[PDB]
Order: sequence, then structure tokens, then C-alpha cells
Amino acid sequence: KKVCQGTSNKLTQLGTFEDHFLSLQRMFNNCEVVLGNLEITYVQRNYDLSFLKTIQEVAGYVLIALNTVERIPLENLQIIRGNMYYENSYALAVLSNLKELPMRNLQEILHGAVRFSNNPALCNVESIQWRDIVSSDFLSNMSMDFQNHLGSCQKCDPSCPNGSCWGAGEENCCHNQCAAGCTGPRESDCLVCRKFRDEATCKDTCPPLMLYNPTTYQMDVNPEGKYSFGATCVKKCPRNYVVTDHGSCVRACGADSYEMEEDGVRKCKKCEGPCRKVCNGIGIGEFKDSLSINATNIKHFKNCTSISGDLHILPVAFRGDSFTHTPPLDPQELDILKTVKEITGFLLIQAWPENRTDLHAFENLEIIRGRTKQHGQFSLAVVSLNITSLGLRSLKEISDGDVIISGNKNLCYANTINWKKLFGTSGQKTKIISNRGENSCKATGQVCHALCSPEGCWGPEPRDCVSCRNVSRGRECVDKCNLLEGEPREFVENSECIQCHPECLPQAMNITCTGRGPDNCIQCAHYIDGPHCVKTCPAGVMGENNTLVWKYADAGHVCHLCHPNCTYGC
Amino acid sequence: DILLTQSPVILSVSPGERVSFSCRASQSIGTNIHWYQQRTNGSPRLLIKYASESISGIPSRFSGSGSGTDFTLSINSVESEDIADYYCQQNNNWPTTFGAGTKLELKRTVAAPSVFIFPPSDEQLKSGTASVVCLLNNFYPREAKVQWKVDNALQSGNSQESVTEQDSKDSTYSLSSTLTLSKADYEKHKVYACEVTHQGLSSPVTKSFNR
Amino acid sequence: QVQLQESLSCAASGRTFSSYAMGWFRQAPGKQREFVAAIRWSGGYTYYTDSVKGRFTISRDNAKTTVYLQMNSLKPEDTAVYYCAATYLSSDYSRYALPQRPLDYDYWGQGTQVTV
Amino acid sequence: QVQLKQSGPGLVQPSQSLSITCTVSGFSLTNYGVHWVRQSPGKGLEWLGVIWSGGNTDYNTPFTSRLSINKDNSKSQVFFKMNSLQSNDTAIYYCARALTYYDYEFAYWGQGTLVTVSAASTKGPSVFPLAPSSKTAALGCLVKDYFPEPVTVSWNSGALTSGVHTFPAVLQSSGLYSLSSVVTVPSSSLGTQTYICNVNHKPSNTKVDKRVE
Ligand SMILES: *[C@@H]1O[C@H](CO)[C@@H](O[C@@H]2O[C@H](CO)[C@@H](O)[C@H](O)[C@H]2NC(C)=O)[C@H](O)[C@H]1NC(C)=O
Ligand SMILES: *[C@@H]1O[C@H](CO)[C@@H](O[C@@H]2O[C@H](CO)[C@@H](O)[C@H](O)[C@H]2NC(C)=O)[C@H](O)[C@H]1NC(C)=O
Ligand SMILES: *[C@@H]1O[C@H](CO)[C@@H](O)[C@H](O)[C@H]1NC(C)=O
Ligand SMILES: *[C@@H]1O[C@H](CO)[C@@H](O)[C@H](O)[C@H]1NC(C)=O
Ligand SMILES: *[C@@H]1O[C@H](CO)[C@@H](O)[C@H](O)[C@H]1NC(C)=O
Repeated sequence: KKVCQGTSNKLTQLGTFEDHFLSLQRMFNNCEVVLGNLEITYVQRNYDLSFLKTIQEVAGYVLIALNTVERIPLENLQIIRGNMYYENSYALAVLSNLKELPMRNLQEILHGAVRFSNNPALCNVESIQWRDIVSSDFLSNMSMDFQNHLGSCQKCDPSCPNGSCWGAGEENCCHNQCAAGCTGPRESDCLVCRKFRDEATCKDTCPPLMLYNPTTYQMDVNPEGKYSFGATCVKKCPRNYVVTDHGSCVRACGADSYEMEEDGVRKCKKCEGPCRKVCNGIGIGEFKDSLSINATNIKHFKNCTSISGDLHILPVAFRGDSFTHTPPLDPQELDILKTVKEITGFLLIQAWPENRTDLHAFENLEIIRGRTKQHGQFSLAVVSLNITSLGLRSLKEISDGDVIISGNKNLCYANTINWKKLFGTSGQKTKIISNRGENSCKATGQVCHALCSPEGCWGPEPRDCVSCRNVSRGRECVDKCNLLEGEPREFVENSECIQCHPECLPQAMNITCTGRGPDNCIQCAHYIDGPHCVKTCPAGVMGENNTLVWKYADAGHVCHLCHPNCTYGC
Repeated sequence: DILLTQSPVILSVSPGERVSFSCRASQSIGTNIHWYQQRTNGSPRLLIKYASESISGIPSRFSGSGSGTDFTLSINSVESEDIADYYCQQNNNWPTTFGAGTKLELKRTVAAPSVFIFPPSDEQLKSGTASVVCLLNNFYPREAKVQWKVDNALQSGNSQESVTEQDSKDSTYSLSSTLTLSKADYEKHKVYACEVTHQGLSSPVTKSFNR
Repeated sequence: QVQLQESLSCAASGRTFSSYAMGWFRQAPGKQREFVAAIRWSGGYTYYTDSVKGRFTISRDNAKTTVYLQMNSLKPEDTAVYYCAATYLSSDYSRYALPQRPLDYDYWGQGTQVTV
Repeated sequence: QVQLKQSGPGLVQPSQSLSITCTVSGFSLTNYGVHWVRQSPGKGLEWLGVIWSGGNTDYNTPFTSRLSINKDNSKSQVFFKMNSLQSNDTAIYYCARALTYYDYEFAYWGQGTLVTVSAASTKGPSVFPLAPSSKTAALGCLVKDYFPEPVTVSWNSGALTSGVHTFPAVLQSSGLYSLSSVVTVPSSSLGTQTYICNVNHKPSNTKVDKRVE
């Protein structure tokens, strides 16, 4: 079947009726299956709309509105799946049009209801018995209203059952694994499959890429497994499409996900934290002649993770500047910068909200690359702020440029840091001048935590350490991991407390896991299938030769097999 | 706060000698120290930055060392022109602070003053008063005595003196004693003297005039 | 204090090169620089151009940290100068990918030139 | 040349305010801050505050509530302004610029403004010849009965500098100041070379030139 993309422009009219139609034709010319929604709109009168006859199937919704053309020959449209809805919960919508809508082959609507209103020239359609088409679940939302001038039309041939027909002529008058009638009882006798399809055979789901192997308790990849490209199953996704995280092919990757490439097939892995977004710094491109982050441009930094260029925060931002017509920046909006991890240029901070204590907004900043430097000198400059600690706890590298920190009368710590450990370029130097005296900081316990190493701290809390005295639970330094005790039970990997698998029972006066997996803990907390402390036995998971493998419980909570007879589980 | 103790307060030195100024900080501040020279009626002059870094334009004879708490400004061989106040400055704790300074005085060979005496201008007398002025020019050391003897009578309490700072080049001193009298008292006499004793004079030198 | 002593051979040193990426480049005598190869140190991923695709087998070694380039079956096409570069990659960066522009690398070697 | 030049009256009545203008040349107020330091004859050198390149300002805590520094980047000048002064505020007030950005090693200073705090009024000086006797020859000028300091004295519009001594002003019983400038010259020059002392006392706007014969 020939495939086109579909449309979701709704009631919009793209330019001239000619330009609109010309692009409508371009989309659906010679098209058999519509992957998206079908939208026929603003079609002029006496327009050759006979090309619509090719369309056999629609995945999304069908919208026909604002048309004055006499005929709309959807003569071979067999099925509307209704994977998306136009408005409310309609799969088919015919609104404010049109004389002839001969949908003689429309046998099944898999999901959604139907709407007819304001079609003063429509004929015959009001006689169709929708109960044979729409699933009884969608009946409750049906909205059928046919009304015309007087409604003078042609009459259904007597051949028709109960006088129900789409138009003139006698030509206008199964079950499992199917949804478009049948030419007999089988998988193959279907003009349109139900759930999915693969080489004439209909199915409930495409053969899963991976299958459970009771002969090993491990997961093995079924070579007789295909993806799912819309309603069909494909051995390999078509061109430019990409594999989701549940087997299907799709055009481009999700918003909370990104594209990788295992072997040759391009796949979609979920983003580890906020997906990467590179944005332009100050004094470049979108902001070539901008002086700093102001009230105007700050919003363009939303969702940014990387910055190509520099980042300026000057007094003018908080004052506002009339000459450029830009208000005084609201300091709260600086939180937008919380998602930035990388700065390729330099970071300059000559201003900062007085009521804030540290450079909170950069608590996640990891690297300053200093490819560009202030006065060709500074990669990081923090000057004359009121802040008490810097708070760059995620900062792990300043690869080039000099670091200048001065005039912050209240700034403690800072000198506690070994900046060499961050530097990567030779000759990088640090000027830490005219801040809060060390002895003054001692006087008020403004001192690195006992749980910090001697490498210093970005602040007073234990999460502010450079490195940890003993070990680290996430971002925090701690005395010891939850070995034996503790609510979340843990094991140590590289001086770093790691959480035991959830489905592992704690233990009295003894450890409760050895590794990150379920096959690495003494006693299960729920069930047990082989080495794997599972939370619930596998009951229904497919395996080799397509056989639903079931498993039962036990008094000892061990997952035992069920007799091959049981097809629903013991 | 942090205290910068400078020592000594004064430092008398003959040319060619070595000279070290101390600046000790109550807290250890690495090398965040700066040094200044301040010449008479001059704005201070940056000599050394960060304890040892040399500023362009400064004689090579100046140098700096030390760190933590003990800092030292040094001079290879002092020269006459080095006469000045010298300050240290910390850069570690807010706000920058300066030391109380160390004054560098210079020693030279004994030099006797050149005395001069100046009668009241006619312009001044017209206005109603009279100033008599004795100048002792370019002497060393500073200790000197002036006596205003009017008609051989030791005046007392009607004179004010003033001594200039040690000279850039010859490092000598100059003094200006000034006797003020009522035009009346002035014109009631004939002889006006200025006797001057000094460690460079075998016998007192006196200069005078008649009205 | 990051260093790349090169001669292939390219001894990395200076920082714990977790989530770093190291590769090689080609300096045309009558043109601009050009990518060659690259590899992540925190996961044995690699990436070549097409001109040397499969021709080279550059990989890591034992302990931290050296990166070699087995230039087997050398063709008279790669007539240029080789360089050795390194860079850090942020956590938001794809843990499967490799930058290719020279701009994307912060530390560079002193250039070695071999002729066969 | 990097240059800070100051301008402002130095006499202020108690409870009143001091105003100085540091006019800058050789760098931009866009790239460097301008610091303000004073020097007491007794409490030494004191950092007062700064106006950073951004227009933000920082003041030393003894002055936060009575100190205001503003500027004008275009006109290339800085305005210092300390309110309700008192006796203890008597000192020379400097403006300075740091050698390097954001730092405090002061390589460039203004000429200083001598600030006198008193309820006494300004009075200009008389200038009197100290004519050389007949017998090296010393001559000079007597700058008498002025207030406040300073008075600048030069010989021959600056032409004559070698052999000059201007003495420190001496406070008289009246409470006015008197000062004396002398120069030594080869006695053979006396009738043949003319010698003039130029005296300027800016408070009273008295510029005077007096020939000494
Ligand atoms: C605040 O940011 C806005 C947005 O970038 C700046 O607006 C630009 O101003 C320059 C003048 O220097 C114009 O040439 C651009 O056309 C403006 N762009 C937009 C999108 O408005 C503004 O200058 C900035 N203000 C400050 C004080 O930094
Ligand atoms: C500048 O920062 C300082 C210290 O970070 C602030 O001083 C504290 O302010 C809070 C809230 O006003 C008080 O609860 C504390 O007692 C203060 N601690 C001190 C003075 O040591 C100061 O308020 C900040 N200034 C401004 C204008 O926000
Ligand atoms: C930020 O991400 C959210 C989704 O998390 C999205 O809705 C929003 O449009 C993004 N902001 C932009 C693109 O400026
Ligand atoms: C300072 O921050 C607080 C929040 O901690 C905010 O409520 C307050 O309005 C801020 N003060 C300002 C903006 O002057
Ligand atoms: C200046 O004198 C006033 C007299 O009231 C005194 O209060 C103030 O402390 C002095 N300023 C100082 C010591 O800096």
C-alpha cells in the first residue's frame, strides 16, 4: 500500500483556495494509507477531487469541513482507526460544508464517535446505520444532525437493507484478528487487519524483538522479530524513520528523548536528565549587540544545557536600561539558568541579587571552557557580590583562562578550593582578593564540613565538598554507606554509596546486596525466578515459537512453571 | 580585622648600605601584598605588587620577598633620592588596608649652613607690620640653633621656624626662621642679628643689617 | 597541566579523564585541519570518517592513559600532518557520540609526522 | 598616558559635605573602576570606596551611610561626595586606578585634594620680596597671612627650579598661615637676571606674580 504523511492543520486555511487545494492534492495524490489525520478543507467548487478514491485506510482522524465541492469520492475508505481525535473524541467529523459523500466501503471505525452538523446540501448519509460501523463504546458521544434546504435528494435503491445508503445505485448501499469484514475464516481473509499486520497475516502485536528464555532465565533477541511501522510490521524501519523505546518506527525522536545508533539502526534512548540544548551566549548571533542577560533575553535561555559563547550578568540588568528599552530584571527569573551544565566561553558576574547567598543558579554548572575570555584573560570572574559562598558544587573543570574573585565582602571559602585541580591549561592562575577574611569566617563557623576532604568546599553544607572524607551518597558526603543499617540499603562502588536493588529484602546485622542488579542480593523481598529476585512472577510473557509462558507462585515464594496446558496461567 | 605592622618607624641609613623594610601581617595572606613609595608632597608610588613582582619604571635596586605573614621590601644600595615614606598594603581581606609606614632618612657627611638675612619689605611696613627672615641653606644634620639678637638683646617667643624635608639630591636641610615685630618696635631699633650655631661651625655665624 | 606526548603513540595525562573524548586530526599543507578518528574513554565507542573507515583500528590501553592509532594499510591519500586532541564532555552530552570539529577539542598535541 | 586629575574645593564647614571630581584620561570608565583613598596625618592611608566599571559601588563600612560615588562614562569623570564632615575627616583625598582589572594595586593616583574642615573663612595672602643683600646670593618671597592651605609657589613661571626651597607653611597666632619660598642664585646674576615668584592660592582665587630686585 502507498503511504503518505497525513495532516493536522485542523480548520486552518493555507492561503488561496487554489494554493490550499494544490497542497492537499500533493499530500494525498496516489495515497492509499494515511499515517496521520485526514483533513479535507476549503476545497473549491468543481475541483477535481477524484484522487481521494485511492485512500483505503486512515490512522488518525478524518476531518471534512468548509467544502463547497459537490462530490468527495472516498469510495474505497475501509477503516478509520482513530488514533487521534479532531475535537473532543470524534474520529470522523463532517462540519459546515458538499452534496455527495459516497463512503460505501466504510465498514469499521476502531475508536471514536461521529459528528454531522451544518451540512445543508448533504444527501443519503442520514440513512446510514452507524451501529454497524462505530464500536458500541463510542456510541455515547455520537452527534448526528442532518438537515438541508428541504433536503431534496435521490433515494436509496430498494436493494439496500432498511433503505440505508450513502448515495444512488445498488453499489452505494470474520470476527477475531480483523476489523473490515472477511472473505472467509482465517488470518489472511481480511481487507484490513485489526491490531497489526505482517505479510497478509493479521496479529495482536508484531513479533517482539526480544523474548524470555526459561532455558537460561535470560532475555534473548528473537531473530523472527520485526518492528511496528504504524499499523504494519517491518523487518527494518523505512528511510529516516527511527525506533522508539517500545518497538515502533516513528518520524524523528521524542522531546524528552534523543537519538542514538546501536549497530546500523537509529534508536531513541531517553535523556539522562534535561535533554541537551545548545544556545548562543551573550554577544553572539541572536544577541550580537546585547550587553548582558536582561529581562528581555533571559527567556531565550529556557531549557538550555550548553552555551556556545559567554555569559554576562551586569548591574545594568538589575537597573534596567532605558536607552535599549529593557526593564529591570526580576532576579527570580535567573532560575532559568539552573539547567546549564556547560559554558564554552567565560562566565562573568558583576551583579547578583543581594538577598541570595550563593550562585545558586549555577549549582549544576560542570565546565567552563574559556575558549573566549574577558579581556582575553578571564574565564571566570566574580566581583563585588554580596554572596556568602560560591556554590559551584557541580563545577569540575576550568580548562582555560584565569579565575578572578574579588570584592565580595561576605564571601567565605573559595581559598579553600585547589583550583589547579580544575585547570587543564598550563599558566592558569587564580586571583582571590579582598573577600571575607579567613579568621572572620572561622569566628562564625563558616568552615568546610568535617565530612569534606582537605580539597575544600563550595559552601558550608556536606553536599558542597570537593571530595569526601569517607564516601559519597549521591551529591552528599557521608560518614559511611548504609551497610547493615539504614533505610535505603547500599553497597560501595568507588568510594560511592550505591542503592541496593529494590526487590531485595534487608538483613539483620549483615549486608543485603553485592551489586546493582537483582541477581546480586542474598534474599529476595518478593518472588524469585532463578537468580533474579523478581517483584512478581512472569505470567504471560512471550517466548520461543510464540507461546505465552506462564509461571505460578509457591509457599516459599519461588516462581515455578505452569503445565504447558495453561494458557492463562496457573 | 587584619593588622599590618611596619618596622621600624624610622630608618636612618647611609648611602650604599642595604635596607630592608618589614611588614608583618597578623594573619597569613600568602603573597597578597603591595608596596608603595611616597615622596614629600607626592601621591604614593607603587613599587612592588604581590610581594615580589616588579613594576616597570622602578629602579632595579628595589625588590620584594617573603610570604604568609612576614614580608620584606629591600634596597640593593640606597641612594639619596630614596628618601621617602614606604607603605605596605594587603589585598586578602576586605577592605584593602595600609601599614602605618616606615620613614627612610639618609645620613651624609657634615655640612655647614649658608646663612642669609632679609629685612622687612617696604611694602610690608606700609601695611603696618614687619617680618625679618633668616635662612639657613643646605645644612646637615638637622640639629641647629638660631638666635635673633636685636641691638644685642636676645629675642624670645616672637619667632617661628620651619625646616624643609631632606633634599632629593644632596640630602641636606634648609631652615627659615622668622622674627615678627610691630612696625613701632621695629623702628625703635638699629641692629638686627641672626646668630647660628651648628655642628659644622667652629664658631657661631651671625648675619645682620642696620635699619 | 593537561598533556599529550605523542610519539601511533599519545600519552594522556593531567586529569582523571572520566567522560573525556580523545581522537586524531589531519593538517592539510594547503588547506584547513580535518577530522580523522575519535573515541570515548568512559565507554569503548569510536567514530571514523569514510576515507579511513575500517582501515584504522585506534583504541585504548591498560591503565590511565594512552591512545594508539593502528594505521594499517596506509594509502597515499592521507598526505598531511597528524595531531592528537582531547576534550571533556558534559553529562547532558550523548554518552554514545563523539564531536568532530577541531573547535570541539580544548587540548592539542604538538603534531607528529610519519611518512611511508 | 594614564592620568587622574582632581578638582574640588578642600575647605568644608563641619556638618557639611565634600565634593571632588576625578577627571580621567588614558582609559575608559567602562573597563576600570576608580577607587577613593584618603590619607590622614594620624590615621594613615584609608580606602574609602570604589565605583566599578558597571556603576555599582562599594563603600568601606565607616562610610556606607554618608558616601556617594557616581560617574559619567561619556564625560570621562567620577564624582566623589561625602556628607556631614567633621574634624577627623581632615585629610588629603585621592582618586586611584588599579594596574590590572578588578584588583587593588594602585599604579595611577590623582594629585590629591587637601581637605580642611573648619568654620574659619578663606583669606588670601600678601606677597613680599625677600630682596638679596649685597655680598651665591639668596632671595625669595614671603607669602603671609592666608587660609586655608595650600598655596603653590613657582619661580619664573617654572623656568627656575634648581636651587629653590619652598618651606612648610607655618601656623601663626592669628590662625592664618604664612609660608616662605627662597632660591639661591649666582650673585653675579642679580641685576642681570630678573627673578619672579608666582603665587597661587586657589581658595581665594588669588594668582600673584612679584618681582624680587
Ligand atoms: C537586552 O536584551 C535585548 C535582547 O537581546 C537587547 O535588544 C537588542 O538591542 C540591540 C541594541 O544594542 C539591538 O541592536 C537589537 O535589535 C535588540 N534586539 C532585540 C531582540 O530587541 C537589549 O539591547 C539588551 N539590553 C541590555 C541593557 O543589555
Ligand atoms: C548581603 O548578604 C549578607 C550576608 O549574606 C546579608 O546579611 C544577612 O542578612 C540576613 C537577611 O537580611 C540576616 O538575617 C542576617 O542576620 C545577615 N547577616 C549578617 C549581616 O551577617 C545581607 O542582608 C545582604 N544584604 C542585602 C541588601 O540583601
Ligand atoms: C522547555 O521544555 C518544555 C518541556 O519540558 C517545553 O514545553 C518548553 O516549550 C521548553 N521551552 C522552550 C522550548 O523554550
Ligand atoms: C529577596 O528574596 C526574597 C526571597 O528569598 C524575595 O521574597 C524578596 O522579594 C527579594 N527582595 C527583593 C527582590 O528586593
Ligand atoms: C570621627 O569623629 C566622630 C566624633 O563624633 C567619631 O564619632 C567618629 O568615630 C570619628 N571617625 C572615625 C574614628 O573614623
